[PDB]
Amino acid sequence: LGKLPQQANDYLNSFNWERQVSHAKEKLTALTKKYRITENDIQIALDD
Amino acid sequence: FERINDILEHVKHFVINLIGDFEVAEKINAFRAKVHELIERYEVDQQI
Repeated sequence: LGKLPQQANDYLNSFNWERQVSHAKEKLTALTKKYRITENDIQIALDD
Repeated sequence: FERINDILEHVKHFVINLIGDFEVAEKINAFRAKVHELIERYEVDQQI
């Protein structure tokens, strides 16, 4: 019975806003690089 | 058709340069930038 509130509190603590914003920063890094189109490759293909 | 071939070469050069001048890659990069400023401005991290 005691493990239940402890389990809920640990579940809340482990996945707190820290990890959420860490993954948000991962997504923002993807935006900074993965969602950018390399105009250099565009011009290389045009010149090819 | 050698004159025709040279004219086609010049026209292809002009078309490639014109398309290069208006490539959407720059627009997409600018849009990703705008998304970055919007996300940082409306402060998702504080909300979470």
